[PDB]
Amino acid sequence: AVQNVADVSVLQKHLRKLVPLLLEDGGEAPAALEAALEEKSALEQMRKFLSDPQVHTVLVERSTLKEDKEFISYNINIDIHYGVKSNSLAFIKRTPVIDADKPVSSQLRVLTLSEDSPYETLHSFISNAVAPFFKSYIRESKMAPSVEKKIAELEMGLLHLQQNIEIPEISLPIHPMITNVAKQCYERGEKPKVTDFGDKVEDPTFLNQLQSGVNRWIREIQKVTKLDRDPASGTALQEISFWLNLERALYRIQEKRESPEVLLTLDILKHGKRFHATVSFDTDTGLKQALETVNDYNPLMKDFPLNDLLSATELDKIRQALVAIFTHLRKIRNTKYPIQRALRLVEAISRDLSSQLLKVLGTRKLMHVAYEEFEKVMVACFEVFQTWDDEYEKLQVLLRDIVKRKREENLKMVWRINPAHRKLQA
Amino acid sequence: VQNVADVSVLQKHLRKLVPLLLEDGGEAPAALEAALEEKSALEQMRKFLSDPQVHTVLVERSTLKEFISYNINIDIHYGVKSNSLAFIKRTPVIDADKPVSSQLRVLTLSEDSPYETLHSFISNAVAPFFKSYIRESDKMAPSVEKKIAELEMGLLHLQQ
Amino acid sequence: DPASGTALQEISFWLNLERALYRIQEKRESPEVLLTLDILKHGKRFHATVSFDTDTGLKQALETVNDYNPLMKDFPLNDLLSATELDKIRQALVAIFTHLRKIRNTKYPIQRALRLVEAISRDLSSQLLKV
Amino acid sequence: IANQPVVIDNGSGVIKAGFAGDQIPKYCFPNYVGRPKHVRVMAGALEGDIFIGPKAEEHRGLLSIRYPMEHGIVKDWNDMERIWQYVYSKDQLQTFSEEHPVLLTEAPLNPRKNRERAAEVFFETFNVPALFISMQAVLSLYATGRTTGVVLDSGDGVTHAVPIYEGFAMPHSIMRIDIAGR
Ligand SMILES: Nc1ncnc2c1ncn2[C@@H]1O[C@H](COP(=O)(O)OP(=O)(O)O)[C@@H](O)[C@H]1O
Repeated sequence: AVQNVADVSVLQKHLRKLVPLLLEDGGEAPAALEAALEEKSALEQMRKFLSDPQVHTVLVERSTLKEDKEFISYNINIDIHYGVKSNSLAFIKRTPVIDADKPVSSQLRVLTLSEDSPYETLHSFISNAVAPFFKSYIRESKMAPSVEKKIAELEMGLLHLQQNIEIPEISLPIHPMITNVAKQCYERGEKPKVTDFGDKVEDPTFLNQLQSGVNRWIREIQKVTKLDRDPASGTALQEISFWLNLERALYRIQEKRESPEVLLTLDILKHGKRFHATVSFDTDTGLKQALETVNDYNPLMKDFPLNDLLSATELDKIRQALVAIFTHLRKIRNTKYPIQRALRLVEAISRDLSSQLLKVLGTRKLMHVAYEEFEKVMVACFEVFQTWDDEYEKLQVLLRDIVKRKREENLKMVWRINPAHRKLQA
Repeated sequence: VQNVADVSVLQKHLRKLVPLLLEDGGEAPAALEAALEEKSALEQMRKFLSDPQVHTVLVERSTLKEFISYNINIDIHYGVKSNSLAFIKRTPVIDADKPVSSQLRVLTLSEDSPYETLHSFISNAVAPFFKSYIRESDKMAPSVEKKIAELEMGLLHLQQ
Repeated sequence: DPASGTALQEISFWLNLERALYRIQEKRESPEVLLTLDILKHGKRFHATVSFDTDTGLKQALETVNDYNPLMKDFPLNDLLSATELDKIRQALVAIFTHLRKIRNTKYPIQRALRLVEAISRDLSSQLLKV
Repeated sequence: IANQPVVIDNGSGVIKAGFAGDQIPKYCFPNYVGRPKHVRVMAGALEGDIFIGPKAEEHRGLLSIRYPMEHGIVKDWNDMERIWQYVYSKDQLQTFSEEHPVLLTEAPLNPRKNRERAAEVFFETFNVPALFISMQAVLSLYATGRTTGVVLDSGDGVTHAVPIYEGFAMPHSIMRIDIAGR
């Protein structure tokens, strides 16, 4: 219920008096701010801001246009969009419409959206104005525990966004009372024993909650151990790096497994004669077999010469690079490499070969040279192609004897490979 | 990493910024002058501008009994009738010769409950900013946008 | 009102009632409140004691909320309100009705349950209108 | 997956239950259901109608004790539901019937409907993750540790002998009469 919808006068004065303090080194309202406020579009944006009850935000940008040394002009829009040369700003109303006979600033939620990238912008505002604020509000005391965790993992998700983790690394939560007990032993320096709970060890609800936590831990481990995607999905480096990520990530799961706190919970369930969660912690979790297959592919994934293929623009560099990569790949005779996986691997190798050759033909200006230079380049192209054919037949015979030494079955293995380079060869 | 930003620099921006966000324009009140001359607050400005492990500082607007009680507390807390206003440093190094206002991030925190308060701030300005940015211009960006909407929904239900 | 209002308000409603009554009973079972009752019983002012042990609907309230709690514990209606994918809305409908299957052990009012289903449909039409 | 299996030993006279791995059954009480006989007059009386367990045993004078199971066969399923529900109450287990697989003892030569409706009761009202109905003689020999031998039991409503050979309980030698303790 508001009968006094705020006049544009107080808002424009609030803009002129406050906004330059954030858009300058103190300073006053520039002439471009007055002309930017008197923009018919800006006036109707602020009028839709002060009149429409559903409108909450508005953007007051600090455009710094060059060669006018740079000019200072202001952009006003209700839509919020990030600028790279500008100190944008956001005004949120606490009310649906402002009653200006009180502080108009106390009915505005001035949030500064400066030129810092939105990733770290949201990270800064969350970690420094939401997590301690809202968490202190829950400290003074439900959706709130979930909201709390979403604050934490949302801001951490911005980090996952930036660094491109690609693999979920989820910690194993323990019951809080056990953490208080270990905290009490931590105040002294004593190792928190199993029988510290005493009578609490051989109780029903206690062991019940312990198995609940361990059961969720097993699901957290299995969430990422059995994970798999299409081997040809994405480029070659993506799949190869994906296997590498799985290797180090499964080692981190082993790290979370080997902590003494988790072992303390396991000791609780063992001392309480409950063998289920204890044996299932290693058997029901496929972490052991996942780590052994990871270790089988671990030297194969470390020191991969794909960079030899990255900065190779000369076809001779590509010749020697192709032979080098395949001779390093020759160690798949001892690590059980799959058939279809190797074939999609080969097509991924041909994908990057094609990409490199595409830019090579781009930087060649081949449609203007003479037949002497074009003939040399032509012969070099066929040189690379022949290195592919004969060395690929050597890899074929390699996998043939691998399947012979393994003696598994008579599958319908497709060797009718149409790679990414014959498309240009024809 | 060249110098140390004195308390007086951000004191000037506080005495010139508080009237247009915590007061009704004009001059920094007597409570703000006493709060800015507080020895505790002096240490808070020194640790906020010259100590890389202090990301926050908050300038709370508390009212008790119809009594003005301003405060400068680095740790963020909530008072029922506290129309807080914080200063958040973007970068771990704040300068004095350079503009101190173009190196920080200012943010109010009204007397409303943090449910609708943080829902209003985050849900109203974070979503169009982040969405308009990533829908212009890496891996888990739309799912983290989904997480933003989930946090938004949780605060919405905490409010109603 | 089980008829109007959002379904989420009802789920949160019963949970908040359990919290209130739980803290209430812990305040009641404190030795200080017990000793006040002991003093009144020693003073034989039975009006206070009998009225404290039978007039408050607390004993029946805890019973009723604990009978409704298994249906009310972890109701996944937020999933409809979570994703805009129509398949996610369908999966949410599936999980919600399988969670509503729990009425066999709750003795909740069937009429209130029907009104809850209609509130769910209000959420359904809301989410679909949104998407 | 679940927390831990709950071994609920039935019996026409005394039900016995607890979690698996336990040494002795921590929760044992008679398999009867007592509801009051007299008239509730004074306020502040024993609230609630159906009583099971120690409270039904204590105020024994008021109740009109009946048995829902006789000769290892359930006669009333409602009282059995309340008994099992009582087993999962705060007085006996303080758990939920959604995180525990259930081992269920059962006497031989009983009708199929016992296993069928009992399974419906568990997997539907209780929604247990896993149910397993078994004999009783096989369990008694497993409790003694040896493996081949007959088992002579006489509980409260049934009595039978099962010649067990290494676990394979010979189904063609299970004599069973209905003259037991009760
Ligand atoms: N000391 C005793 N002497 C004789 N009979 C007893 C004694 N103690 C218990 N009983 C009878 O044995 C029965 C217990 O058997 P029970 O455990 O019910 O077998 P089940 O549980 O397989 O039915 C009780 O009904 C009781 O009547």
